[PDB]
Amino acid sequence: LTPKELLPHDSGQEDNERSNIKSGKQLKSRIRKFFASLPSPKNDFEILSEDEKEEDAEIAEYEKEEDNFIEPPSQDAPRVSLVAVPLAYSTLKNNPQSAIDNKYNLLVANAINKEPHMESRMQHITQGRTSMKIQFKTAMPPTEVLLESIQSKVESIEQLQRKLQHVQPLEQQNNEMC
Amino acid sequence: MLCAISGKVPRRPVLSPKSRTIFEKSLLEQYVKDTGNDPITNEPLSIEEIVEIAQQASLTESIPNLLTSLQNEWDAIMLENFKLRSTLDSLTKKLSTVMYERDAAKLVAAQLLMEKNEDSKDLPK
Amino acid sequence: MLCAISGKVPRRPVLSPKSRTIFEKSLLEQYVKDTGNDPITNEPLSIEEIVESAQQASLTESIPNLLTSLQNEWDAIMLENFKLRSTLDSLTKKLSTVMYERDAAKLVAAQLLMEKNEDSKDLPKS
Amino acid sequence: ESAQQASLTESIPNLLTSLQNEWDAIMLENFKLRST
Amino acid sequence: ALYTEYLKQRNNKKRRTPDFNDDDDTLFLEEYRRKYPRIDTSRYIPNESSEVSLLGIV
Repeated sequence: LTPKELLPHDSGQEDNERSNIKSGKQLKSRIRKFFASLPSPKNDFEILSEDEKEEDAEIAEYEKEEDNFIEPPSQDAPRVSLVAVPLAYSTLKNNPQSAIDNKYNLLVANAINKEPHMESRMQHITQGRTSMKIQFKTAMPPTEVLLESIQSKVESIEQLQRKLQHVQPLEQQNNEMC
Repeated sequence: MLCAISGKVPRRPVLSPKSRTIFEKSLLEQYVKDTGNDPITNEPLSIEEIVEIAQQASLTESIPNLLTSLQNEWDAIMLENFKLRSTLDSLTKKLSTVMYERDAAKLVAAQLLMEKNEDSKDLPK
Repeated sequence: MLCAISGKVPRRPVLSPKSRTIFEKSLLEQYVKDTGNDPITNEPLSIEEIVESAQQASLTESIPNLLTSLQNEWDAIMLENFKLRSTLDSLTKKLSTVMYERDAAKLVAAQLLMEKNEDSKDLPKS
Repeated sequence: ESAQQASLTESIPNLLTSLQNEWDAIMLENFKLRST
Repeated sequence: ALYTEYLKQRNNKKRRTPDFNDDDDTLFLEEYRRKYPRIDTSRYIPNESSEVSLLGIV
């Protein structure tokens, strides 16, 4: 028994296995793809599911870390969450049609709320005032960096365009005299 | 009748062979020059794969009004494009709030089954 | 601006009427005196077929180029809608399955809060 | 059976200011040409 | 008629005119300004990528 650079490869593989269990079992939504902290909105939404809404609001404030962070004693989850996902999948053509009909009703509800809008008006002009600050300063930088380079060659272009209107006017009186 | 990229009535339609879809020659070429793929089915397709496949002229009305008509339609299309983008970001945002509560509820089910397992031990004693 | 045979800047351009391509006169004349043909498409072409009014023109600048510009504006905006429409059919398809598994799991949560409280109601009375 | 036109740095104007000047210059020239 | 009168048909300069804290039709006007700025930044981004080179070849 003589190990050499094997316990270092085994400690690296054990550390690579432990990082794979921590990254997968951290959060389902945070790891996949894509909020402001608000304890007043969790207090206002108490009066909903009225038990699960407060469980999901405290879970959103804990994973994000007027904001206090308390419990990361929640997410060793990886074996208990696998049994919970397999038990819920067993309890869950007809189901595919009932999901497509409810998706069309939610799409019609999304098209009706947008149609009624087109308080909320003051936020859109302030987002435009942020855009008119950002884009037009980016426009004035891209214009003046261009106009230092293009207006020199615009004069190279436009004065050579003016040579064409005199070469055409000398061509017609010469063709008339020819 | 409709190109399934922009929805215009196609004036030089081309059909893709990898997926059954009649596109427009200009719009499908810009997609293929970006990435060599089919916009519907994401299958590997090229420009030479396309097979180049009703015309009714609009007669609007009985010219300065047609200037302001064009001004209104570009004004409407810019808003009919903008409203469909903020709707996309908010339905993805409201889908995200459902994904947190789906994973938070299956953690609350773990403590509730423990209370049932603790109770089943006590009922047997 | 270029001659298709040599690659230089032609000082006497002549355009052929069998394959439209701007050739230099002294180069293409030698090509025609070699064999009576057009060098690109190998179709028959003579020296009189190669050729070097009143309406004055102006340079192509930013009416016609303005109309073709607004084609580019809208054909690009049409692709911008497809990036949106294809992403909407992915998020709403994922929302239909997420709201379904939420509706299917909340019936189990409603039964576990019943069963774990009923088992607490049963055990404490005994 | 390529030409390049450099669009201006200040390219609203293509709808408003450029398009009015194209149909002004078309209108005034042909009328002056009928006068010619 | 336009050349004989010497008068030009007026274009819409309403997008320059828009103002904050106004009604629902003007809410359409300010969102129109946002779509025009995003298009203007996209049009300016193509010119920057091209460089003078494009003005040079013409």
